[PDB]
Amino acid sequence: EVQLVQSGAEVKKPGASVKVSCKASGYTFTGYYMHWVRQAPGQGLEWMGWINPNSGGTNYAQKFQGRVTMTRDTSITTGYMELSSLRSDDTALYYCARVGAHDYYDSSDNWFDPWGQGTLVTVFSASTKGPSVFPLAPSSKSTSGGTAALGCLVKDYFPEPVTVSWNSGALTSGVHTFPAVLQSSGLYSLSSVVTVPSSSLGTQTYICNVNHKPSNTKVDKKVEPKS
Amino acid sequence: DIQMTQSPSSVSASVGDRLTITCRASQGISSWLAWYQQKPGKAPKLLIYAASSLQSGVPSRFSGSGSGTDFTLTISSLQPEDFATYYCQQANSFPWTFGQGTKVEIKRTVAAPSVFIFPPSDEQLKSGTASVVCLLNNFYPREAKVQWKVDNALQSGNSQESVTEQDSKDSTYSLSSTLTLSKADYEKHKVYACEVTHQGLSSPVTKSFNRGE
Ligand SMILES: [Cl-]
Ligand SMILES: [Cl-]
Ligand SMILES: [Cl-]
Repeated sequence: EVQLVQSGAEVKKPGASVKVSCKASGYTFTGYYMHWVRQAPGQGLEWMGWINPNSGGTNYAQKFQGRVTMTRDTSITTGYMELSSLRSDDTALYYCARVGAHDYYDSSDNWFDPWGQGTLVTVFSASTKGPSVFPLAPSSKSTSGGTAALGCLVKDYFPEPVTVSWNSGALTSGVHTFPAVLQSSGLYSLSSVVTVPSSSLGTQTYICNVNHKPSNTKVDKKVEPKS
Repeated sequence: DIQMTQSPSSVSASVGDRLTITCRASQGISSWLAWYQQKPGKAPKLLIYAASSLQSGVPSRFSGSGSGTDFTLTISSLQPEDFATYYCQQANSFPWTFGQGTKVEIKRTVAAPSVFIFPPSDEQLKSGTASVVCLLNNFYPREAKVQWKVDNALQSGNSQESVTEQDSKDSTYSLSSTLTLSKADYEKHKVYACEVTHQGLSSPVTKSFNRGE
């Protein structure tokens, strides 16, 4: 599989710098450009620049010239984007993307494909805080018509984001992971829930896998009916 | 730089509809245009390149047409999983630039929520805080009213709500409402109730529990 896997989300103070990595695998690394594209709150997409990993040459959008540096390490097929003098409106999802060539539109190789999963960089002076994870246990009050609901509450973290999987990715049907809310404390909270047959709460195991990369917090929480 | 203008900014359509999205370049870009789909929580994905060529593996209900300054993305037969934001992109000249995006939302039939309530966990109570969670699962349309009652007293100022994006399979919404209290305030009351009002329900639905049972 061709894939681009980026480093984890980070919070950085205004004026600092951030360095995001993009590990490529499954294709000839020096045979494609690596581009960076970012996505601000308003969900617009903004091209930042490219690096040619064969020659080491780069080209940056005028908006980021003097503030961005793109580099690569061919020996570990990884590209990097470093953005310095961070400001409030640098808070964004940063994507790496593969582009085969810049001179022949007729080929599928020569467009953004594939993309990395994105790295959320939050520019703010506050310190990172890892979440607490609490079970939302199935009970008679969360069982309607043969279906049971259960989940995990992920409370008090900063910055965004947290990711939640269930049973290490094996459980996806019926999962809803809610958008975070901003609490008055300034910390985020979200819940992830799933609906399952009530008939098999005694035999199936339901574990939520919580990841908050900015704090290097990984929590696996088993959710069981309360005795 | 080349400005890309997309229209409409958003469109609501039904499963099975033919949908058209347009993108106008500020100057001629021949066929140097692509269309991307960005599903919720995901990176964009190439659908169409060179104005009209179908990316391998992409469903053929997504098609493109146009040349010069006026381009059209067509979805010939809309599916629930097409809930997404679609972007055009020119590659005629650096800087490569994108349209502002078109948000596609799915109209469907009314669906009543299923309602579930969760008392706080013993683990959280130990920390001194009680979060009570009310879940409204798989409803349509999005308009819903959640009222918290504590010992039949209507609550205000101590809850927050969050709603999901439309589901990729059935186009419904789900919603969580969380009532947050200190452990001391939580232990001062017995009955905790979530009352849900929605167009799909004949009468408001209440889910409740008694603390410690
Ligand atoms: Cl299981
Ligand atoms: Cl022109
Ligand atoms: Cl518990």
